[PDB]
Amino acid sequence: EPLDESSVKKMILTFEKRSYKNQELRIKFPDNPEKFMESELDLNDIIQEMHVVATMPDLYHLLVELNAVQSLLGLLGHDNTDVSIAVVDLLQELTDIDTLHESEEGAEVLIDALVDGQVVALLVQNLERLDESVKEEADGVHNTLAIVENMAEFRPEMCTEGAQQGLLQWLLKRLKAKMPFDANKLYCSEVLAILLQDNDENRELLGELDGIDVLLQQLSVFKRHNPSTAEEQEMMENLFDSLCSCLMLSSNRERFLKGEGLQLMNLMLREKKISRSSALKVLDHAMIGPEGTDNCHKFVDILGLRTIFPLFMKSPRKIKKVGTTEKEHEEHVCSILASLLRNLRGQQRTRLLNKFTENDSEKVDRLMELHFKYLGAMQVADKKIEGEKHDMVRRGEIIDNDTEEEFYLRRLDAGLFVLQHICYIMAEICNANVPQIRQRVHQILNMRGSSIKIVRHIIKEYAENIGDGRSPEFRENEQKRILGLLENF
Amino acid sequence: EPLDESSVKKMILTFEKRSYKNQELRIKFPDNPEKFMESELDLNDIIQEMHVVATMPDLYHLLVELNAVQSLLGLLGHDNTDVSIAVVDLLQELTDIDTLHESEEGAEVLIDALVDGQVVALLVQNLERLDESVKEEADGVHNTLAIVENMAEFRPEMCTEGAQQGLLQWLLKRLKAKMPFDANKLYCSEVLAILLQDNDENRELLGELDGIDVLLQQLSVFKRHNPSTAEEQEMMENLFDSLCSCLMLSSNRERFLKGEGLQLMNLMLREKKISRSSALKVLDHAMIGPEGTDNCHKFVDILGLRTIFPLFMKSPRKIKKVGTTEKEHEEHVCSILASLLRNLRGQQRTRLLNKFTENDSEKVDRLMELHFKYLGAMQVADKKIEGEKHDMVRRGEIIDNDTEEEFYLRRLDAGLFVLQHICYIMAEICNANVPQIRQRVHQILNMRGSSIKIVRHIIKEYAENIGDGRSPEFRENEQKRILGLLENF
Repeated sequence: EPLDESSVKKMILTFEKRSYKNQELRIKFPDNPEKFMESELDLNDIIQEMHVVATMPDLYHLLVELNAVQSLLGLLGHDNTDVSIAVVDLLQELTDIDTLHESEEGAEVLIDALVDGQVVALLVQNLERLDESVKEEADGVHNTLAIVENMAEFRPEMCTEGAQQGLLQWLLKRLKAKMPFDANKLYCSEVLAILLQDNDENRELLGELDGIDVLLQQLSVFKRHNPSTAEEQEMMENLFDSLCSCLMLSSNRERFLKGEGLQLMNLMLREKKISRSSALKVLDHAMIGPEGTDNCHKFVDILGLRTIFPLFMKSPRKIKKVGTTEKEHEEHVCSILASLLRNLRGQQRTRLLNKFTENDSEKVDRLMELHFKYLGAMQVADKKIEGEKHDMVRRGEIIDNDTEEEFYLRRLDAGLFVLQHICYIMAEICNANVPQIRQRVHQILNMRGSSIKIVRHIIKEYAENIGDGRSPEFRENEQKRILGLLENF
Repeated sequence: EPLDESSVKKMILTFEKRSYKNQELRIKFPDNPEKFMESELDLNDIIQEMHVVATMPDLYHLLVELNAVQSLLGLLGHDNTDVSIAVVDLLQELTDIDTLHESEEGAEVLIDALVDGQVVALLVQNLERLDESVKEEADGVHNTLAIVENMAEFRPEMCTEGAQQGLLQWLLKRLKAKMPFDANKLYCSEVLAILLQDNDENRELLGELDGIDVLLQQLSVFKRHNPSTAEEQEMMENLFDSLCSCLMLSSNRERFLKGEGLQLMNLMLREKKISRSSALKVLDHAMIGPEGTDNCHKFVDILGLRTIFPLFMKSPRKIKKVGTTEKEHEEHVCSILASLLRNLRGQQRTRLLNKFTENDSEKVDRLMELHFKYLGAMQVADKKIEGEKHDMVRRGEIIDNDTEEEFYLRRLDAGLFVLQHICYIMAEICNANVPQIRQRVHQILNMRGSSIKIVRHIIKEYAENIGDGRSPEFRENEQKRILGLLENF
């Protein structure tokens, strides 16, 4: 049973004295013959006892102010890895626990100490030192990643400093490594993902290291045939999540292209199991917005229109065990088109438009089948929200920002994003000067019920939020464009 | 003191027991009443004795393996600044001696230790803490800068890591600070320059922090009137060196343009004393190569042609005490034209060309005056080398790369760069289909001696080296262009 108030103070003092004793025995007998280690074994056992400090109702403030933390890092830079491994292992169990809202006060103080101590850089050096997949050595790398999962997860803002430290560079090394592929390699890609998850610096950085090439090659192997294990799948799927996150950064767009990025995602689509679902999520990303413009053309030049529209006309599977389903697939296809439409110009733009005047514009037919599907949902979803708003008056609950988020998620759940893109697409086709499509769009909207103005309201919403947020100059410049379509339509 | 063997080892051991007794007296009576004061002093005096470790024939290996270094950094993070200031101060002396050769091994061991220890980040944190201009507090910042001078100076590869640490951001803060401006401010700008000196990452970074806006406004104060002191001048001149180093990075170009950077440099040139000389070195930098292209138009749109061509036709000062003179001044004007001619297109390109068909092309006249001037020098310079080459056979000294560097610099000294830019300019004008200029250029080259082919040999040299080097695509695409001129010429 643990119930100690500053008993841990004794624990620290003991740790510090023990470490102190080792340093001077490290100086006394250093030359190649060895008497020191016995000294080492006594001190690491003290760290192991200290391990249980995390379990204690965390008054971590002790650890930092009293310099436990600082000392612990030089341990990370010690000659025998055993004491490094002990420190990392120790360091995992003090960060897994912290997540509990309790002692946010030591966590904040403990976490702060670690980032100022440049924990990742030291950790990375240690990682560098570990080499040979000694089962302890292997476990040590794992626990090193663990730290970063838990640190990252706790204070995410901390990520960028870590990337600079060369963690990213080390991660990319491990993934390229030709060694067979068990859990440690997996866990890299969980961390890689996390590293990039919402962070544009780490995307600038990954890209600057030929890292998109890495990702593509690591995905390339699974191009014709699925993951042998459902553990390796979870990794492939991590490799995507990281590749997509990189695409969101504009400069990776070029680098995606130089790598035969489209060729691959295309191939994965043509050979339709099982990484199909995800490759369509990359494609969409690689074309979205202006920076996508080269890729939008590149896509068409490689018969990307043969690949995509079939998926536009009919979606599967109802249902696959690994879940992509429904609106998820549609949103991806429809976003892909909305990109092509807004971006394409010249010869490839004309090919796109034919595809909309084909089999008597069967694809306009489709678009409208989709339109009404999603509209009905959005309508019904909006009614619910209208009620809750009234209900919120009577209660006297006040609609604030966090109520409006809750409300947003319901509209997205109803396929608001795909509804916008299929209005946008609808509208982009009607300003092409092909009377066929414009007539049909309309012919269908009278038949029945729906106003063309119901659609305009949906564009005006897509447009307001629009690019959120690129430069206002680009925000207000694009928003002009989009509303321009609305006149001729 | 004259002879000391590993006494320094005794010195380290005492330092460590000194830090240790203190940490535990920092834990004993921690609370607001103070009796550790006796303790802090004794350990700090010991650190001070170590100050004399530098003097000793350096076996700095003792300091790193025995963990002197590591411990010192926590001292840097201690609650009384006086112990921090002692640590910086000691560090400065150690690094300064390092400026000397003898401990290549020692520096090599010690420096590594410091950069692994993320010293700048710790140092920056310490700098943040010291705010108040206690003379000791002030002195500490200075010696903190000195570390970076000596560190940077020795192992220059170190800089990018340092910038990341946020030293750059602090420097930018100090420069913008509205306090009057003695030595520490001057020092900052010596360090800034060093930080950017040959390092593209720190230029991406400086720019990323609205830093070019800083620089420009700090230069804007001296726009109409000279620096009061000759110490402040040194700082203005530092502010330029940094601004120019940033401009070598292409992204900074747009940012410079968002700053009224042409307007200001242009003004400084209209009000001809004393920062004129450097303002002309900035313009040149802001226009060189494709990335300049917007600035090249902007320049013409603000009458930059009225400013520059006068300086083209006649130059000063024969000579100013602060020397820009002669070839130095000329290279810059001609580099600026070479840029405008390559870059300008449309309406502004025509104005430029008129300026060359003006007073019977007095400006072509001029160009050829310059041509022959610099050719004479080069010719003479080349003969010398030719001899030196033959003499290097009879000796049996083998011209190698360092001999060819030495040779190169003699050509630059004779004004190779300005010769190239006037041969390019001369050639760029002759492919504009104005028979006047072409005829004259030729009429002057017959009269006398010089072959048009002598010039071609100079383009082929300017072209081979060309952009050295942006990307072998850009390099070979440009080198194509430049030699394209050579046909119709």
